[PDB]
Amino acid sequence: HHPCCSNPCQNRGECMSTGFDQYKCDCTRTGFYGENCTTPEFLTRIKLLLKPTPNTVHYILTHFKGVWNIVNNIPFLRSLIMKYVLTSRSYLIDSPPTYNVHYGYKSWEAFSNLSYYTRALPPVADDCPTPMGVKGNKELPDSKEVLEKVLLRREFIPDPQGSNMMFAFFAQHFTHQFFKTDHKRGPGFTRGLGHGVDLNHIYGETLDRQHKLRLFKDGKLKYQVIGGEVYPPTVKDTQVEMIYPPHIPENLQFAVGQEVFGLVPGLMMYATIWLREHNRVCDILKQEHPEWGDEQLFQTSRLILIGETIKIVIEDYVQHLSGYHFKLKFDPELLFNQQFQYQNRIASEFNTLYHWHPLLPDTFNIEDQEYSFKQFLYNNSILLEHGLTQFVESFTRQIAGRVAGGRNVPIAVQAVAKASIDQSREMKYQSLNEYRKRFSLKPYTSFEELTGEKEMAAELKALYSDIDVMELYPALLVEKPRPDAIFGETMVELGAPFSLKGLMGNPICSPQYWKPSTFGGEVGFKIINTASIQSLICNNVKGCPFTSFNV
Amino acid sequence: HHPCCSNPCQNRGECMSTGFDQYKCDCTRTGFYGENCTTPEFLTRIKLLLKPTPNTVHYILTHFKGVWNIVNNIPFLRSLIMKYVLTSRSYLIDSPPTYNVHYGYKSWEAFSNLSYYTRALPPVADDCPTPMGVKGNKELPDSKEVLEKVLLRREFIPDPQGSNMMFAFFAQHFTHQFFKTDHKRGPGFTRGLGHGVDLNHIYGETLDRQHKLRLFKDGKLKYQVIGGEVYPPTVKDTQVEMIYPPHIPENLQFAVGQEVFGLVPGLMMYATIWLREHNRVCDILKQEHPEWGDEQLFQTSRLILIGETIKIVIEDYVQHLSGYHFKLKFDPELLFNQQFQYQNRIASEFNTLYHWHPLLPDTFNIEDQEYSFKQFLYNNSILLEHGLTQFVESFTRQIAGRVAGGRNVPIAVQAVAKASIDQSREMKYQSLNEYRKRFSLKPYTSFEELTGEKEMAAELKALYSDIDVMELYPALLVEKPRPDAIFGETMVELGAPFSLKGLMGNPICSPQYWKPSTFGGEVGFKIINTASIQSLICNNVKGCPFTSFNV
Ligand code: HEM
Ligand code: HEM
Ligand SMILES: *[C@@H]1O[C@H](CO)[C@@H](O[C@@H]2O[C@H](CO)[C@@H](O[C@H]3O[C@H](CO)[C@@H](O)[C@H](O)[C@@H]3O)[C@H](O)[C@H]2NC(C)=O)[C@H](O)[C@H]1NC(C)=O
Ligand SMILES: *[C@@H]1O[C@H](CO)[C@@H](O[C@@H]2O[C@H](CO)[C@@H](O)[C@H](O)[C@H]2NC(C)=O)[C@H](O)[C@H]1NC(C)=O
Ligand SMILES: *[C@@H]1O[C@H](CO)[C@@H](O[C@@H]2O[C@H](CO)[C@@H](O)[C@H](O)[C@H]2NC(C)=O)[C@H](O)[C@H]1NC(C)=O
Ligand SMILES: CCCCCCCCO[C@@H]1O[C@H](CO)[C@@H](O)[C@H](O)[C@H]1O
Ligand SMILES: CCCCCCCCO[C@@H]1O[C@H](CO)[C@@H](O)[C@H](O)[C@H]1O
Ligand SMILES: CCCCCCCCO[C@@H]1O[C@H](CO)[C@@H](O)[C@H](O)[C@H]1O
Ligand SMILES: CC(C)Cc1ccc([C@H](C)C(=O)O)cc1
Ligand SMILES: CC(C)Cc1ccc([C@H](C)C(=O)O)cc1
Ligand SMILES: *[C@@H]1O[C@H](CO)[C@@H](O)[C@H](O)[C@H]1NC(C)=O
Ligand SMILES: *[C@@H]1O[C@H](CO)[C@@H](O)[C@H](O)[C@H]1NC(C)=O
Ligand SMILES: *[C@@H]1O[C@H](CO)[C@@H](O)[C@H](O)[C@H]1NC(C)=O
Repeated sequence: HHPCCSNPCQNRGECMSTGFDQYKCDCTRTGFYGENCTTPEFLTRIKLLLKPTPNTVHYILTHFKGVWNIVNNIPFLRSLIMKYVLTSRSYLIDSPPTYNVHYGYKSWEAFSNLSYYTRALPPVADDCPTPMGVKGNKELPDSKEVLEKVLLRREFIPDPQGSNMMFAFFAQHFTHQFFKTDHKRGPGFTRGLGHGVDLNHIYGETLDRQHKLRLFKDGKLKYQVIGGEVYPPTVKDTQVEMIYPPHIPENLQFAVGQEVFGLVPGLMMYATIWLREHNRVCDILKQEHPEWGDEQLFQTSRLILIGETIKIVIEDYVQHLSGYHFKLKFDPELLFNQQFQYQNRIASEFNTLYHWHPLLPDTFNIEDQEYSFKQFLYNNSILLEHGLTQFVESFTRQIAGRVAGGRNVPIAVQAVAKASIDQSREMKYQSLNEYRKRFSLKPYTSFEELTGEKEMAAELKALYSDIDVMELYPALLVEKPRPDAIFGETMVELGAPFSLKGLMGNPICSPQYWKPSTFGGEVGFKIINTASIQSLICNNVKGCPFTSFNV
Repeated sequence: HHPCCSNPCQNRGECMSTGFDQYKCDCTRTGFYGENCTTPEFLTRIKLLLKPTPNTVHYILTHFKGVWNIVNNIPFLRSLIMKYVLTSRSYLIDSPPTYNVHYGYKSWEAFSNLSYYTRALPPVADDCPTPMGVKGNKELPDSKEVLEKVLLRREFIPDPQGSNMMFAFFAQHFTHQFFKTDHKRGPGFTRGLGHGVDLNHIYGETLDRQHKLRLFKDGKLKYQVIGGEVYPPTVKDTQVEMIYPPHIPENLQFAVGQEVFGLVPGLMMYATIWLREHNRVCDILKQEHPEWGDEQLFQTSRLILIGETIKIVIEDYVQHLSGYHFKLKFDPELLFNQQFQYQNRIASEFNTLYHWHPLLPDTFNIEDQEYSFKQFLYNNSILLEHGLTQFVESFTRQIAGRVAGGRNVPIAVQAVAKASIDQSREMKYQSLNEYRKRFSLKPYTSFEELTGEKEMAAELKALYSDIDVMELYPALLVEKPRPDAIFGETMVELGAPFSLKGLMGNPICSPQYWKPSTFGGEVGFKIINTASIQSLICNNVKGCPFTSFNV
């Protein structure tokens, strides 16, 4: 079998076979040397001595509110700290990208073929003696047994960080522009060839789709007006393909950039809000530029909404998730004197870790109604009946579920949780602890250390036998949360590098794009740099209801 | 008409309309301010005082051979200087890319759509009063008159730098992997979606083409043996499409990665040499890695040949062209402490400036034969008859034509030279002097200043009236050459940024790729770092004939 099956090289050293039964580790620029890249250079020894653990840094960031209150109000200091957050996180991501599901060695095919998700760790080779390499049993435990014993919800567990359904549906809407698995090809393939925040879930992945969604007047997107309210246009009107069951009324087959967004009314809620936002920005640019044509109005509005998106994701969405007293900043200028690649490739493991289905409540509570999953799915009538204003008021008030901590996946989506496990295995993912090492975390030494409790830990012990073959996805959902937090350590320390790299890697953040003229002047630039989740709702939802990502 | 038609903003500032007849310049990070970005900041003033002209620096690099001989032998100093050549040239290129033929403003369409060549300067807007904006006559001079008066060859003018036909066909073969215009769409469109040195001209642009060209044993490319010599396989054997006239017999339709390389036996000579090199490297890797399969052998050899290509282009090809006494270096490590983007988009203007057809001789002289263009084109019989050893010996001896200095386009390709002019206009290129300012050059103040003489200058004066509407492409070919040089100032100062950025921008030059394990270990790595045009010929051509890019 492959000599690298045991994953011998440490500290991001790379393993290469050098014969049928021999390997060599390439320790180049790891800060380590020796056969397995485990002997630290002098400087590396010193660095390791002084480095705080993630849990220590997390502590500091979530305490001393009074100090952070001062720090937040000193621009130079706030910039310094945000610059360090961006650079230190982004360093953990290979860019240009390297591995994918078919290539555990660098190749021009892996580099150039955008239909692959990339891989933060290479796949376990096909001929390895066990699923995780050489450790553990010949087969992993039955994925249904793992699902049922430690993932499925008994009683709803609320997010102690107070995340609401505005947050949950924003997470789903936002991420599904770059998590778009090409199931015809397999789980390691994506249909999101822009590999990031290009707003294809509003505008369409292809030019043909985009042009069917556009009005071709004033830069705007097509729309319909039902009961005096602006909604996306229909499938029949646009000839845009959408996923809908056969029984859906013609005028409820809303057509939007992302074909799956008819799945759930919470998605259609944001699709509608962003469509309105695009057309609003068109109106503003037309006022500013009476001389501009439709094409420039459309393109410049798209750039502005991309900037708005990144602004809101950092300063509202990630701010909320972080739990930090430090005030995050969206500021491309922070990187202009740093080394940083303005490109990104979406990682399979980023997709996996973002399967946050424990957020979902047992019912969807709008106004006085409590809808079941069966009532809520593919049902845009609910959106039309209550209206956007009521959707926002209700979802702002409704608490979402905790993601880490175990046993909180709604049984309505149990098949999704099982697929995340089955597809992880199909893509030959390395183990939880290999991923922890990859992101500078200490391997867990027991199941009880992983969960912080005894009962799930024992079920896991019996299923997996060795902590070193525990799987990434179920680990994320059973991991001991930070104190009163929605996530455990592995979720944040993997998620944050992927997230921030992906956000700042966008070309609009590069120096030649990050200028007023890119966005039609100071007016368009300011739309980006003053965007918030509250302003997005205030500008585009009748009555300007209050909103927030927390209850 | 468009308010920016006159190109009012200077020093890389960006022009935006602000009403039907007003404009605003965005001077962000130009080092200048004021209505047109022409007022220097203080630091800027100082820099402009200290900065030597391109002609001055060129003079320095091409004299003092004794001093350079010392510098070339001080590793530290060589590295310092080469590093500054790389960063200073690359800084001139927008990366991530910006404009293209359809977008004179930044847009997501222009950023994301890889079918476009990018544009170093935006197109002249469609409603401008004159072709170049507001200056000059309503129509540009007849391109047939420009061609005949100042471009077409009378007597053959040999290159004073002694470039040979090994050089001319290397330029053609190498560049035609990333200059591949998509004529179905138009001159501003490319079929080279890798936008760089990906060796698609050997391996094919698409995966389907690649797999038809591959043997699927030992990593190798398919081939045939003719008289004991290895040649590319045929179209019939591979089902790989090629462009050939109907009279070419089945046995002479060689199939290689680039569809057009059957056009000229000089291209097919390099196609054969590189095909042999791929299979040679496969043999080496297989010795080092008996445990490897065909796919990894194939992919690793491709990465090695990409490295060889960049190595040879810098240290042989560009070295020769430069005329410098300084010894250039291919060393990705020079950029590891620098700000640099490992990406590139091929510019239309890079394509245009590389139309180096004056290199071509009046006849192609192999052994004792002198082939006309009519006899040479599409004639792979010539290659089989003389063989590669004789091709190399003959092309190494045969001098190529001077490119700058006027009147040296071969009449056999007058239609190509006319097309370069006509297509530049179709793509709405800005004038020569706009491009000179874009690359930090002083505008020419007269046609005599451009040509360094009187006769051609007066013909151009009559044709164009105003030096500020002189076109880029014909100016390149009539420009006053550097002393005893193949090119004038504009060619080098535009060409060098595009070239070096494109070479170092390749992902194999990035830190996570530039490691021995990427290339199958130290033996694979050393193949890249010792590659040369002589070793390429020596290893793959019977008898190891001596070669170089000069006569
Ligand atoms: C009513 C709400 C939801 C339903 C019915 C639902 C259902 C599904 C289904 C059926 C899949 C396909 C999985 C497969 O078999 O391959 C999926 C994928 C996924 N879901 Fe959910 N989900 C919901 C909410 C959410 C939320 C709130 C998030 C938060 C981020 C989320 C994140 C994801 C991700 C990242 C994927 C992978 C997408 C891809 O690769 O294309 N989902 N979901
Ligand atoms: C016998 C030798 C050659 C012949 C017959 C030839 C002929 C042609 C022709 C017919 C075109 C297409 C022009 C059009 O778009 O209408 C072309 C394009 C071009 N040629 Fe040549 N040429 C030769 C040698 C060279 C050499 C030595 C170079 C050196 C750099 C060169 C550089 C180019 C470039 C860069 C293009 C544009 C390619 C593209 O846009 O796809 N050619 N040539
Ligand atoms: C990116 O990589 C994808 C995975 O390799 C690749 O998809 C694969 O494409 C090949 C070749 O086009 C398909 O194989 C085909 O060729 C044989 C002929 O011998 C047919 O019998 C097959 O049915 C098929 O037509 C694979 O089917 C396909 N694999 C998957 C999983 O989709 C993409 O083409 C690559 N993308 C680019 C842009 O290169
Ligand atoms: C490099 O790592 C390998 C593990 O992959 C080490 O070899 C193993 O060492 C353990 C105990 O240390 C033994 O139980 C195994 O039998 C060893 N495996 C093999 C294949 O020999 C190796 O010692 C490490 N090298 C260094 C220098 O620390
Ligand atoms: C990149 O841009 C070109 C130019 O617009 C696109 O080519 C057009 O495609 C549409 C349909 O998508 C056709 O109706 C046009 O005839 C095409 N025009 C030309 C000039 O080719 C191309 O599709 C775009 N590529 C991507 C991936 O979106
Ligand atoms: C007090 C907070 C100062 C800046 C906090 C940076 C937050 C992210 O810093 C992270 O800390 C981890 C553990 O030390 C490291 O492993 C990561 O590389 C680093 O990105
Ligand atoms: C020996 C001095 C170092 C060699 C010079 C680097 C080669 C390219 O130097 C060039 O010189 C031009 C004029 O100054 C500039 O306009 C270019 O931006 C710069 O790249
Ligand atoms: C070596 C003699 C040629 C130099 C004369 C300059 C060319 C101007 O003459 C042109 O030459 C073209 C090519 O033959 C012809 O097709 C045109 O009909 C002719 O006008
Ligand atoms: C977990 C990930 C998906 C979201 C996330 C959460 C926190 C952070 C902060 C700013 C950090 O970098 O520590 C970034 C991104
Ligand atoms: C003109 C271009 C196509 C070729 C070329 C010529 C010279 C140089 C040197 C290294 C420089 O930067 O001055 C680079 C590239
Ligand atoms: C769809 O929603 C409506 C309310 O708008 C509800 O009454 C109806 O029962 C739902 N449909 C299904 C199939 O549950
Ligand atoms: C700026 O450009 C215009 C031409 O567009 C010119 O008239 C003006 O004098 C220039 N300089 C200043 C300082 O405005
Ligand atoms: C092709 O070259 C051969 C020499 O190998 C020559 O005899 C023949 O005439 C040429 N063909 C044409 C059509 O010129």
